[PDB]
Amino acid sequence: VRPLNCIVAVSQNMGIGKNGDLPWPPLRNEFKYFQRMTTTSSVEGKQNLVIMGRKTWFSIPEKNRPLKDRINIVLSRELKEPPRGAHFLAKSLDDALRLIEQPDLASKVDMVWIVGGSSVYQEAMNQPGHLRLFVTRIMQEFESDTFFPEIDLGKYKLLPEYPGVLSEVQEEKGIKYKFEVYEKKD
Ligand SMILES: NC(=O)C1=CN([C@@H]2O[C@H](COP(=O)(O)OP(=O)(O)OC[C@H]3O[C@@H](n4cnc5c(N)ncnc54)[C@H](OP(=O)(O)O)[C@@H]3O)[C@@H](O)[C@H]2O)C=CC1
Repeated sequence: VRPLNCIVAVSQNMGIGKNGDLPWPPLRNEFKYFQRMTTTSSVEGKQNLVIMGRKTWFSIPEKNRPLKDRINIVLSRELKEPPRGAHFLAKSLDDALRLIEQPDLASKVDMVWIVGGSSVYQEAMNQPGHLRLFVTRIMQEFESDTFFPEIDLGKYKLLPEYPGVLSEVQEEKGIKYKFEVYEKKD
């Protein structure tokens, strides 16, 4: 609940979005990794938490909202009530992070995951303190509207391994990809 974990999939040209959806066709195996990582808490009786922007929330198929077995927080400056299905609404990343640390939620929340979109990764990456980036490198170029912020290797250490994360190149529908974990301490 203290370290912030961002999870994203990025094309070779650092693309993450096109026209409000993903630049590539659905990678269901990639999705399963996102589901496993964001859902699997380290403690029985606690759930992980996902924070996402308003556009990303509404870009999730309604039949798949909220993201199951995670506490879902949506960021929005204009909505006044949480979207239907969402557990909480926050008007700022700071508000959301302050909320998560409340004692009311201590025996309820384990890991915190930022899950999109562009604008939220940007602001999460502006935070001081402990950040992880779970980055799926999609090993191909795709036409993109939006881009993941630069990953400064002076700031983020590329971990050689991470528990529960396989390092081999994967392939789905002719599209190769691999899982990486970066960490910025303090
Ligand atoms: N490649 C990947 O792994 C992923 C890609 N995506 C992609 O992300 C792209 C879109 O990103 P983006 O346009 O930034 O949309 P977002 O999903 O981040 O939604 C943006 C909205 O979130 C709210 N918001 C953002 N930051 C803050 C904050 N600091 N405090 C309070 N509210 C905030 C605002 O809502 P409001 O306007 O209501 O005030 C803002 O307009 C899409 O292409 C989508 O496909 C999404 C998830 C994962």
